[PDB]
Amino acid sequence: QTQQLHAAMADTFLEHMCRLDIDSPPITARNTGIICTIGPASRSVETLKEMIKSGMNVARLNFSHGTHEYHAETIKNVRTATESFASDPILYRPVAVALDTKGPEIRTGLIKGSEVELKKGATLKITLDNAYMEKCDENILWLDYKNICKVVEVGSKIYVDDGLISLQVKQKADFLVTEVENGGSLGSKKGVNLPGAAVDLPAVSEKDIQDLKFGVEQDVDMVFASFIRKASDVHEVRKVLGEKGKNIKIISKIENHEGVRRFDEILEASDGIMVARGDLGIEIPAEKVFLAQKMMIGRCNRAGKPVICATQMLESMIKKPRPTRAEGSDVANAVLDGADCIMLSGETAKGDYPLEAVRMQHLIAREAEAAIYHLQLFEELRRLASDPTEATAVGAVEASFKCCSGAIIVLTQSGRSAHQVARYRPRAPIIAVTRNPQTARQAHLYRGIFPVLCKDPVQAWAEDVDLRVNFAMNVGKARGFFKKGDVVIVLTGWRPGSGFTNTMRVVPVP
Amino acid sequence: IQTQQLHAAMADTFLEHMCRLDIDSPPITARNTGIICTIGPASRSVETLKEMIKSGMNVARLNFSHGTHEYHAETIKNVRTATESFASDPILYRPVAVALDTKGPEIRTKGVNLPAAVDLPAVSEKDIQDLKFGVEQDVDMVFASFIRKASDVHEVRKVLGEKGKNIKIISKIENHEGVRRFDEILEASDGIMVARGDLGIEIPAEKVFLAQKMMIGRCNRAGKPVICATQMLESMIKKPRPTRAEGSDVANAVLDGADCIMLSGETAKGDYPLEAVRMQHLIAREAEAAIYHLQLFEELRRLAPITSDPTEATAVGAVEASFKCCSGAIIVLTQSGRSAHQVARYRPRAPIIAVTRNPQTARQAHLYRGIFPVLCKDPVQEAWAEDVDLRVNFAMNVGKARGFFKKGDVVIVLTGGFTNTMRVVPVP
Amino acid sequence: QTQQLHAAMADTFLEHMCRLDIDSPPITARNTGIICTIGPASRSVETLKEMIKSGMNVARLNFSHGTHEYHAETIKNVRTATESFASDPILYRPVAVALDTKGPEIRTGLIKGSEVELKKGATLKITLDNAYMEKCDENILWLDYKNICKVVEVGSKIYVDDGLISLQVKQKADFLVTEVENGGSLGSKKGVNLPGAAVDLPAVSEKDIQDLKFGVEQDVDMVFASFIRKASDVHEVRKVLGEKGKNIKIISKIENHEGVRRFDEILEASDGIMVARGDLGIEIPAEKVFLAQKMMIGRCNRAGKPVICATQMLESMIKKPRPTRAEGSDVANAVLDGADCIMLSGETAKGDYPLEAVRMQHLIAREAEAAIYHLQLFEELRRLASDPTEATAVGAVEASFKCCSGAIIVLTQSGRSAHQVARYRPRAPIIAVTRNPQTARQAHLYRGIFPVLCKDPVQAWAEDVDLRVNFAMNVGKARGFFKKGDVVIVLTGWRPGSGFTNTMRVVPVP
Amino acid sequence: IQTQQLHAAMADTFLEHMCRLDIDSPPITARNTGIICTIGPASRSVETLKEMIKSGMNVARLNFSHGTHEYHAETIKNVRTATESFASDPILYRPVAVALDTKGPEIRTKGVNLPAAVDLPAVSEKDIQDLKFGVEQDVDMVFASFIRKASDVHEVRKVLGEKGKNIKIISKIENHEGVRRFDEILEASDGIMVARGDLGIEIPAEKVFLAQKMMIGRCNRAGKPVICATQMLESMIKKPRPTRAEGSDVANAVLDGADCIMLSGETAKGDYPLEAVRMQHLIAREAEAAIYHLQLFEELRRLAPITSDPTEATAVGAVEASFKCCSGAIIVLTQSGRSAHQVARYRPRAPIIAVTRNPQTARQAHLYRGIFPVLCKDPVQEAWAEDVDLRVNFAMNVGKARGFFKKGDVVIVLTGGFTNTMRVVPVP
Ligand SMILES: O=C([O-])C(=O)[O-]
Ligand SMILES: O=C([O-])C(=O)[O-]
Ligand SMILES: O=C([O-])C(=O)[O-]
Ligand SMILES: O=C([O-])C(=O)[O-]
Ligand SMILES: [Cl-]
Ligand SMILES: [Cl-]
Ligand SMILES: [K+]
Ligand SMILES: [K+]
Ligand SMILES: [Mg+2]
Ligand SMILES: [Mg+2]
Ligand SMILES: [Mg+2]
Ligand SMILES: [Mg+2]
Repeated sequence: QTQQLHAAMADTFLEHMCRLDIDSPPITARNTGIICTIGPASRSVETLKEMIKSGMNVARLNFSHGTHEYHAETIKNVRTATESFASDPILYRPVAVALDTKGPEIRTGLIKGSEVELKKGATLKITLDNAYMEKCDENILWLDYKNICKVVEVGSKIYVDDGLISLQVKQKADFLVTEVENGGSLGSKKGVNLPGAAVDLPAVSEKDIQDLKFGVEQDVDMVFASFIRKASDVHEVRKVLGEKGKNIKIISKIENHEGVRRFDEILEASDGIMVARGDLGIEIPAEKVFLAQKMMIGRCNRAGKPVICATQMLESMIKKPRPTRAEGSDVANAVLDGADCIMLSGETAKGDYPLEAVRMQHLIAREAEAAIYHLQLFEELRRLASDPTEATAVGAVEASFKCCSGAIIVLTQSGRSAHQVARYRPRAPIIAVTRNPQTARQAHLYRGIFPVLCKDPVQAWAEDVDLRVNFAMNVGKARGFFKKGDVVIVLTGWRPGSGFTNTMRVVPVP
Repeated sequence: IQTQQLHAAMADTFLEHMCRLDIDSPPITARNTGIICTIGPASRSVETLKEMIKSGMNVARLNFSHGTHEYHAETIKNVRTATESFASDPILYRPVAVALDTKGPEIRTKGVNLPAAVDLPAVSEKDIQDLKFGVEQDVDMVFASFIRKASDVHEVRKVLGEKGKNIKIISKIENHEGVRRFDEILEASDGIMVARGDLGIEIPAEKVFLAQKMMIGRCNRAGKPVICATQMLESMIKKPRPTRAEGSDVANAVLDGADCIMLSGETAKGDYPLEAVRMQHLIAREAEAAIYHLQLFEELRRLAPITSDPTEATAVGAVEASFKCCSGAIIVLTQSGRSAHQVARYRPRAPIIAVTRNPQTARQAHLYRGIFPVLCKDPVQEAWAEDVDLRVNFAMNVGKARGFFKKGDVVIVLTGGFTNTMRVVPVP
Repeated sequence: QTQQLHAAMADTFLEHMCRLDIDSPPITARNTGIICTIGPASRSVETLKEMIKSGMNVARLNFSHGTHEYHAETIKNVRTATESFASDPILYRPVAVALDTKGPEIRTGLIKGSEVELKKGATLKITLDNAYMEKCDENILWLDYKNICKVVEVGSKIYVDDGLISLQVKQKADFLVTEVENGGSLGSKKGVNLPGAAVDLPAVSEKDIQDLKFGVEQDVDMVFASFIRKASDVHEVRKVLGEKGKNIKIISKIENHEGVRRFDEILEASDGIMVARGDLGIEIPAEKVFLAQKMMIGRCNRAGKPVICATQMLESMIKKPRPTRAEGSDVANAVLDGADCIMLSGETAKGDYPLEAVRMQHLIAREAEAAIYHLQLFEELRRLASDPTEATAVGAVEASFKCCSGAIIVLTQSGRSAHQVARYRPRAPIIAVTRNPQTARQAHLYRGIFPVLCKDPVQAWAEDVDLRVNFAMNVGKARGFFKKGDVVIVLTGWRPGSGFTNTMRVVPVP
Repeated sequence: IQTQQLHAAMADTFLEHMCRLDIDSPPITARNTGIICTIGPASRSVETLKEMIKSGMNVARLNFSHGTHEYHAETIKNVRTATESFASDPILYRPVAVALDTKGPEIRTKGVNLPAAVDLPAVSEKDIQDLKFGVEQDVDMVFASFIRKASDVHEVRKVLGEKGKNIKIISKIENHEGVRRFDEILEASDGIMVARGDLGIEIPAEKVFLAQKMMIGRCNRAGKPVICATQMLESMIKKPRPTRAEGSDVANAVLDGADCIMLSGETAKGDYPLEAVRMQHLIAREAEAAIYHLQLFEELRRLAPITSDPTEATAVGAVEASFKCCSGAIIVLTQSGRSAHQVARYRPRAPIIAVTRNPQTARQAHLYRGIFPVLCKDPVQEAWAEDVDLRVNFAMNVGKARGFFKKGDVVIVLTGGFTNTMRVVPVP
């Protein structure tokens, strides 16, 4: 039988796992969103067309590097590739654009162009003298945190390049003499972490302000805000986006100890969360990252807010055409944890197999979605959760289970009722029909929402509803979600475009 | 405190649910469990039957183990005179069903039980006579005595013929073979009576509660009506109050999941028929508020088969929504009753207002817990959408007049085989 | 299969009931204690021998009626009957003696000996003039509550004879003029209830003091204290029993609204609870009694303290040789609720079939014990519940399930470790071996404890333990609990007679 | 805060359990999951093997897909030299097991996978040679490559003979047929390796986690050891820290229920063998504290078959008691290991100190999660009761010296096939 349906009927979680079947094929519809960092390997229009075909739902632009002119061209190519499919509204896939801020990063300078291997036990002077900012080598290392001497002490550890090189402070005015603990090849402009230090860089720098206002002008759908430590950090990003930017979603990136400790107030202020595991796993012990990941996904699921699992998910795929077994496991387990979206960074921005990495997240996510123990998840989501709109949504999810429906079709202007359905994690895909292009793009933050953009003019109320529902039916049939004779759940508002989404039909597919 | 045992309803375990049951938490919801009253010399007058209806009678049982066709036809006539005396206000009118209880294979001198493989026929030549008479008297339902096997049911069914094809067949289980072959009997029947009088002589009396709970559970799982019957308030044949065991029996039958509870000698020949009806009404209402819906609905939901029926999925979705928003009712437009039946098997706390123009559907709906049938007599409007909303406003008026809900409260409305549309709406 | 074992394995309570099987026979051991009120129908030595044979575990003496001389003779006969079996310690069944107080009862006087039918709508004067205390009839009714006029008002209802006759106060100094609501035949010395009135009789009257001190002198095992309203009532009974009576168990009878409202403080002060449904169902609406019963049994189960379901359980059996179907249901449901004991009053004290009533409670209780959904009960008792002694007990209950043991054998001086095991409601009987005769009698308050009194002298520690365990083995084999080749759980203290009951063996039966 | 994730352990649902996981709740209990390290050029020296043991190595895997019998015998010799360098303090001595991993039916040029019904034999003539050599080298366990069917296991078993009858046979599942026939393979085997390298080439890589979780679950339910293997920390072959996916994989294998986790190239040939061992140790300890025992033990308890084995009932009773009193250890005297194995399958939080005089039992106990084997070398005392308590005091000394518990703490002691006696005692 398909869909891991045999495992779905188990009465304990242990027997659920015992019943998982590699010969039970999944449905077609892949529910977990796939966010791809764009860069030199993926930014041509022709490659972006294949990215979209392969599964990309959100294009991430990392403003830690690059110029506004460069990112504007990348965004233009994303939209050219996306709109090349706009001819057929039945098959068109909305693609969202995300701006990922630099935030309070610390980076080294450029290595002398005349790369450097740091030898364990060797000495290294860190300098703040900008005279060396492009002459870094094995003896003098410039970095850009001007206040570093005030927050580090003798004994402190300084981590460089994804925490792979470690230094220990031995002498501390405008310099630090360090000893090399774990060495390696030092490159240019590498990230620096000071775990346990009270780094006093601003949450929103002058550059961040410029990048955020640029994002408003470029009509980005969401911001991934780096190094959020507290609710007031989020409010500062909110203020910069301002009223013109009021509909841009703010995803707070949790990647240091304070952001974990203050997670609840951050989540309350944010539209969603990134588990930003790269920095997180340097700021806190690497063996604790999985606790923070499962905490955050759980609390986001409890709150009904989007959560993204990010970073090194398919890392080896930067150089290889197939992932390691731990990478296959990591993607599957993030989906089983409850992540709304999964992300690729260097695998799509700069590696040799960007399309293969997207395709692999698609395949793994689909298999893992079938393996979800919906009986326990749905029961716990219901018990831990009312107004009429919530009741209609949970009623639609139960009806979809009762008839193993091919889809839950939701007519929505802002996405809210589609979000409410997604919160209970139905097995069936949620086809969200909207006339709002921004709603269609932003919907990808939510597990299981397949947004479709209706271009037809407003009809004649009852005919206009029937138009959009029949649109969703054509979408579902064309994409292989269901066929004539299947059953679908349809959700609508009381009238017009009401937020009082209170109407459910159970409809055979003609 | 909180009314309706909602403190206990929110408990996370069944044990904590019990510990929170509160004698000072008043019931609020209307009474859901049907009350079947055997009519006899003590209750067959028109004036008494009016008070029986006012006190809570939903079904009149006529026991064809005694009496004459003419005596029972006069009783039926008086039942319908009393019932129709309220027909002038359709908002308040309560349909009342008529049940024919067969004689079946009795051994009499007077009754003799051989607890033995008795080969008397389930359906005698007399039995077919009374069954054909019930068809002529337009009864809503047959309680068939001493059913032993599915072919016994099929006989009663085929005997009732084409003209009685809509009459509900309730098999009475009251011997050991009926218990052994219960599954095939249930599949063949429209419902079951746990006929505890004979059952407790045919099998050891200490085993009756096992058979009762087994049968109620299996009927609940199948979504078919089950009646708990016999000696539930026996001491009230002579006394104006029941014993503590009798109060407990009625409450536990409701907690078990019985769709209906029944009175026999207590109403047919006893000295306090009206008090017996009123006591079953009071206990049922208290016990219904005590039901641990959090577990019951989840188990019924879990064990529901996956199907493609849109009405079935709508029903379970509607009951789910009714718990999450504490709706004042589930309003269901239904011709045959089937879609309201599908809602009732998932056991909502909220009352099910079933709007029908079919009088037999309205009477037969009393077999199902929580269904409050209302008989719409307005002509069928020309535009369907207008005829739909006429019937919905009727239900809205019924619920406000009977105190089920008030203007502004949230209710759930099910319309169209297909009953496939749910709207969660404030009461206008 | 036996023991409702098929129903035991169900994964939902609904399927558990669906699987209950009238052709699945129970084990032999009946766990629920059976308390029998002794009176003219059951007080001869020869009848008491048959009471014990039929299942009686506790003899209840109701001090609402009778003289000390009369009750002393009854207690003597109980002990003669009980000790007639002392010849064989393997088969001897300890029998407890309970004293049930009169408490703050209100009763009418004696009807004229020259019984009275009260006519609905007829007038009735209640008098306090003792001149009429033995001349009651259809016009003048004496009763013994001297302060009644101060606590009842015009409109009040007065209930007589098990609440079956009701009167309404129409005129109120030392008299009350009433109207007959529900009439009936009025007899002598009938109980009177004033629901909603603030009856101001003492919790412990001068007569109660005399009866309680008499109970100490007669070495009764427990007191059933009538009309307990609050913890301080219980303390007053405690004070009267005093230090000589300190080991007598106080069972508070809950039978009015205040006792229900103040149940937690009463339970904390008491050794156990009676659900005294006769008065309770007159003091509060009869349709609410089942709520109070299930509340109290649940909270006693949660607390691990004995709870008794009492009154009218087999009422028709006073005159008939078989019970009604509602009576069969009531006994079964009290066991399924969790009652440690069930009780008979008029059925054994004065009816025509005392032995048949005992035998029927035995048969029903055994069937209902097999029908318990142990999977849910055990899980809820564990989750809602540690020191070493508790851990060893819950460990012994789980081991008994794992091997479907024939018994849990517990060596105990005061009963405590046997009580702790009983709290988790094992299926297997608990054979409690004691050398303390009072412990052996009092153990019957606890579901599933089969007390056996060891008469052998102390041995030589390890040999003395082995002696008492082999005693329990002989008991179990002789009574049909288990056979050679079965498995039993054995519980002992660390040494000697330690309360630190911390040792468990799993033992095949030789 | 509270240590050991006890805040999350007390959650009433799995979702709330996850939401309470706390990076600031330090682990306290010793590390339960066994760590299997493939030995090769990077780790085969005596000095390196000493550090591998200190860092957490419990099992040395020798891969007979490469190398010579003489090269592997020298590695074994160095393993035993490093292990026995700690033998002077039996209180602290850690037994270290030796595993032989067969070549099996490989296609090489270098490996070739035909994802095809390949008819190469599971046990070649070479394979029987290496297996007989393992018997001569006194290995504790065999990891048999490319097991396809139960008769493959039976061959390895029968080949090992009478003299190798005590060697544990771990079937490696790494092709589609082994997954299809898993049930018969498990029944025939002493345990399972989830051999993900080949498995993820033989079946689609996106399906490996299904097979992994299926196999771990079924092994847990059977109480037989299961190993998660291959590429768990692959990037540490060249780097001193793992990737975030690698940290997650190790944690999730432990949360899944794996008895052991394993390192291959990371320790056999990589640049950071010791760091890889230390990282598996750190992650396993953190993940073990995160296990939701409230659900896991109840499900294992529920699915345990009813049997008459006194040791089985004692084991489940002991684990139950260990949760209820938060014991510092479960101390088990065992000759064969079987009674400690029976305790470990119910997954106590508390460590299992298994006291044995049998050296092979002590080494083989590392296949089972939570078993801390301690090798008693005192002579067998004359009075049994004295010899018992000698071994119990040994375990008491071990636990105090290793920081498992301290004087006054409560522990659970299991003695005697029968291990049928439980005592819940304070540590002396
Ligand atoms: O910023 C990030 O994406 C990270 O550190 O994982
Ligand atoms: O026929 C009946 O109703 C019975 O026997 O209970
Ligand atoms: O006192 C009693 O036993 C009663 O009222 O139930
Ligand atoms: O043999 C192995 O260990 C594998 O393929 O993973
Ligand atoms: Cl439709
Ligand atoms: Cl023994
Ligand atoms: K009649
Ligand atoms: K080697
Ligand atoms: Mg970062
Ligand atoms: Mg009958
Ligand atoms: Mg009383
Ligand atoms: Mg391999």
